[PDB]
Amino acid sequence: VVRDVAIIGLSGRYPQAKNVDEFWNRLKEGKNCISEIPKDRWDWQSFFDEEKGKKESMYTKWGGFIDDMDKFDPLFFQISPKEAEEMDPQERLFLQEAYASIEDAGYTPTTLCESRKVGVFVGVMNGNYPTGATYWSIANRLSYLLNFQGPSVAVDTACSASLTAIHFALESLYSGTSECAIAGGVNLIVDPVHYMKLSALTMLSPSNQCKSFGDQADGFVDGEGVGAIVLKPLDKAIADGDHIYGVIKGSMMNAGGKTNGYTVPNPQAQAQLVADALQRANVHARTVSYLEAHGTGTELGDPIEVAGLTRAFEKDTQDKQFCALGSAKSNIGHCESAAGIAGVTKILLQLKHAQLVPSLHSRTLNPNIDFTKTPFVVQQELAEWRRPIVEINGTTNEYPRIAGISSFGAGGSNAHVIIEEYIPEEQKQSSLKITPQNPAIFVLSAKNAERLYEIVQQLLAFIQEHSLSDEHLADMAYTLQVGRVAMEERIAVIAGTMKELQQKLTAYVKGQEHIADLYRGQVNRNQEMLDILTSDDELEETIARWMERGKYSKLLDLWVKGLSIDWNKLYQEEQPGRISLPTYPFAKESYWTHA
Amino acid sequence: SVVRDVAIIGLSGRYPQAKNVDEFWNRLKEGKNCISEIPKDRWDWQSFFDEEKGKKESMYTKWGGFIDDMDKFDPLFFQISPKEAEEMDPQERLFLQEAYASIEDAGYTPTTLCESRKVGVFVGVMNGNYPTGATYWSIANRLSYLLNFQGPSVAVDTACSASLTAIHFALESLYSGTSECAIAGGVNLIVDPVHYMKLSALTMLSPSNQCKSFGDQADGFVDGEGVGAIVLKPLDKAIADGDHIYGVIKGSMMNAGGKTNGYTVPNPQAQAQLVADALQRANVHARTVSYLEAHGTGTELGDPIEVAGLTRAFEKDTQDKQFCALGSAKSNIGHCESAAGIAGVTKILLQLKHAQLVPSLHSRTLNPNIDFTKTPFVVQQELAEWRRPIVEINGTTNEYPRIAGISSFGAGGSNAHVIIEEYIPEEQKQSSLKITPQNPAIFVLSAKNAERLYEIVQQLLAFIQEHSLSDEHLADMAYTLQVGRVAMEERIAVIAGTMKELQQKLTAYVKGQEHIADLYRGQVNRNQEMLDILTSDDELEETIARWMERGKYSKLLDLWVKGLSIDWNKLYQEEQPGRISLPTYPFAKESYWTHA
Repeated sequence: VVRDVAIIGLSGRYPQAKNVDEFWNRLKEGKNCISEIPKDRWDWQSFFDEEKGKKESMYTKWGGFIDDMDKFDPLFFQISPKEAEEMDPQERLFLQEAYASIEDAGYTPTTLCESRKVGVFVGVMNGNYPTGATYWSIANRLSYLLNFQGPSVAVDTACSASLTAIHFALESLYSGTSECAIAGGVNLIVDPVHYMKLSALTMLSPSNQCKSFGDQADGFVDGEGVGAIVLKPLDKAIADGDHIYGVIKGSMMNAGGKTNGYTVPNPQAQAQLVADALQRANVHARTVSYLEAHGTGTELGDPIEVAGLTRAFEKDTQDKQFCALGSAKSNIGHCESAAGIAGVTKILLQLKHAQLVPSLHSRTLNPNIDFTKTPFVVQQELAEWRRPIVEINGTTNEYPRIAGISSFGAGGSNAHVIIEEYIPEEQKQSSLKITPQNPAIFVLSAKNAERLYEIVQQLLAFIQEHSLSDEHLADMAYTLQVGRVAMEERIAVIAGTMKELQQKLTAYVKGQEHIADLYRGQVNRNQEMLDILTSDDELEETIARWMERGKYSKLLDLWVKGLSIDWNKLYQEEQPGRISLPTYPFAKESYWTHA
Repeated sequence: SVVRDVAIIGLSGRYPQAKNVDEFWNRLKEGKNCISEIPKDRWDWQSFFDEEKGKKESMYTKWGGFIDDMDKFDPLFFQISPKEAEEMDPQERLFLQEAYASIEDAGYTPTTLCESRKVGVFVGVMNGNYPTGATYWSIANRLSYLLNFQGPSVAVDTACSASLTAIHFALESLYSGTSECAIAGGVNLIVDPVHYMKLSALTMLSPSNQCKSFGDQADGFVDGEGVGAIVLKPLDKAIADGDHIYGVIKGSMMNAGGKTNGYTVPNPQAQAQLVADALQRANVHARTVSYLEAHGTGTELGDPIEVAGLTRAFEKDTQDKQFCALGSAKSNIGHCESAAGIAGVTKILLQLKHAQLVPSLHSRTLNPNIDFTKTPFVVQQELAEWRRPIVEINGTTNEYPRIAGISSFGAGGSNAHVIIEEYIPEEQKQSSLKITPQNPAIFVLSAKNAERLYEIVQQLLAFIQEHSLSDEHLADMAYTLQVGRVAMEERIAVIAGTMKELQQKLTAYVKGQEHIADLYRGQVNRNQEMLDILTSDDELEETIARWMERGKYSKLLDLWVKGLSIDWNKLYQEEQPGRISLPTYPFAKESYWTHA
């Protein structure tokens, strides 16, 4: 039966946004990330022809392109350089983003699920790499390297592949086939044929603007993207103390069927799909305050889109101009398979910051659409997200910030998902208060010294722009203790306040060779030493005694050498909460194949 | 929702040296090897042929399972321009044709398949080497669009288990209520030498022409082509509708191997857990299983791990040995990858229908590394009737139906399993629809043009011959041809009270006979305004009802042949006949290809 499913992790790469934070900054500023075709992909002048519909040519020079496309760190995953050269960049990027999402969740593959029943569902539709289309490997490699014994399937459903993958993951969680799932999508542009095919049958706009729900709409703009989320039942997530971005209440998907031409959308199917999604989620349409439409900026698509949603909403309520409307495609373009995950990321960011971002190019609305006759009001300027107050069935009540996203493929496949915010219960005992009398333990590890240096710099910045304070010390320590893999190069710090942590990390960044309560070491040099020290049960008794009695200094002195420690026993009573911190700074090396 | 029985009501597929299921059964029964040389229309093998194994930009093989009429299509049937069909992937074309054939075999038409039109489509595919790019979603989206299916339409890529995973997803959708019917299947085609070059580079393909499953000297598998589909539907509803059921699916499960001592290395523990969970869901005791369609790729590493995993799974429940059969169709048709699961399902269904176990080729010399005496399985070697196992589960003798299972494992670690059980009809054979000269049947055949109708007549005559159909099948045949076939332009009808009379009249039609008793010809293209004026009157409806009830079949056919639309359901006021399998539409064969 249907039940609440929680989102506990998030990560993605989008045009002019190497992470979610930069993506939020771009959305907040109303920035257009559409740019020219980079020269490293191919030269556009040779293939550029203004005539529309011509074969073996394109009439566009813009698109959403992500930086560091061919960058990988194979040694992290124990992969030879030649293999990585033969691997599809989509597989590499999805692997990195999935690892980053698991890190953001405050979880490691060993502790993600003891049963190891973790599902993997990736949506992808383009395989233009010169070594052939191998979609299954994208998920199989992730399941193999991280040792996931659950479902690992790649889904191809056109522009709604990611959303359909999320739906399948939800179904697997409901059926008990899995306890956790990695759901996401990826879309990369690596061959001019990608643009040639689209230009031949004329869906791409000639300009650099995907004018969603605007006048003069003449198609969408291609873009690249990749992202993933970690799904988990709400009750279990609440018990574990992990942070929840949002809650998924329902999902549905169908096909348009027979229309007046292949690829022509069907409003009736969309209306039925949205109605069924609300039915499953048990959500009244009047309570929805935002809606992430497909919004490809197509003359034909947009009116049909709005009409379908209008009918679905009119099935329940007759009010008008009470819901918002927008799309991230106006910012980052149409990334196809990753469009659904990008919209989900936008919704989660809006919920976190409780704000509605502008929708570009909607200043002049489509004359063919009469929004006054519709519940929707296209967002135009940054505004705080109010909780809707409604009069459902003669009873006033304040409802949480609810949102929905609809993704529709070119082949008629359609999907929809309902997302609701999480309202934590007022349980803030804060018995884990960090003070100089109860100093915290901060541990950072990396494969080599350079990666650790970048980790330190990234953490310092993250503290700066997020304005973290002393109340986050316990959460930070717990996340860095039982949320990060313990690697070769290792260091630790003891701090009773945030400013002290700032000072010591800053000293480490500079060429300071001795710092108070700071330790350095490596595990490669210590195998037999760790073996002899671990041979004794005195090790276990000693570590327990020297944790309980307050001997943190020596505990770190040994942990840095290579000693393995279960930090859970350090918190006998209650448990801190995981939070989001910068992920591992994967090395950037160029690997490519010759056609 | 909760697990429940799901029935199979349709089947169709194309396999090497087998254009349909009947020829596939004939090949399996004869113990035939369908592996042959590479056809010259695909590419020349001598240029790329190098004996050295693992060499780049070359292959060390010249054999594979190839299906005939690969580039043949009938676009005008589906209202498709020739250029579009040229641009369409052959996998999409073949899957579309096979899905239509399966729906026809079910005794169903797209209009009447489901009134709600919630029909799911799940296709497993992993190779997209066509020169126009890999477009997998279109394979299912085109089928949903042409036939107007408003349910899920998704393409699945899970390596060698894509078809089985698609079947699992369709079952889950049926359980959740997202759909009432589903088209599940897979397809795998070889159209580019890169397909063989990649496999030869990392050395999985055997150099010989034999996929020696569970045999000595095993050194890999042999590539093959295949395509097939099935129609799924809840058992209770299918029983109510009277449709024929090939078998019943009790459970399905799928997982991944995880971390092993190398990428693509199988994990026995994951396979054992998968099989155990599948039996758990199906509520089937392992001792009751009498057949098992293993993956059986004929690999030195794979086979012992395969047998060990199944051995552990079975030992979880029972400790008996040498009581279950074992085999694979890959020894016959090779390893078709995405279509391997559907091919094995088809083999199991055919075995259940004919209640026989077919030989497993190249298993005469068993693998020395495997001690089958320590295992429940006994590899089948010769054709034998399928006994119902009599077992002593928990101190109670009972005779159980013929149960079977099939396991498909991908190269990336993905695994799948399905349990199939036979259907035992209840003894309800009132036969109140007996066909006699006093109650003659109505036989109607329609086609786009005259040639297709001619081939339909010939195919039906043959089908009667080799299946030895008799008078007791007349009602089922008439019902299937009435409410199971689309009513097309070229149309004819016949009135017959016995099978021999039908044979005589159809044979006369085949020959150049211009007048035959109780035989009518006509077309619908010439009759639009005539049908409009005749249908303008409610006298039409009253008249057709009167002239059905009162026995005026001759005039009813005289008008039906012209273009009149008739609902044959009212012709059977009491009870309802049962649908059966009859030859499908003979799609025209025209060559369409693209230039790279």
